[PDB]
Amino acid sequence: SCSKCRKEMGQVEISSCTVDRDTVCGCRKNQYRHYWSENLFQCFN
Repeated sequence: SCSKCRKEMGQVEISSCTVDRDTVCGCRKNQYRHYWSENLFQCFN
């Protein structure tokens, strides 16, 4: 499966899933991340 970005974490799609890379998710330029676990992060203003 390709991954989806977590809207409830405020994530946006950066790059789409290709044959050789999963979906890349991130935040907007003025935000920063908090990692709740290795994989799960949230975007804050």
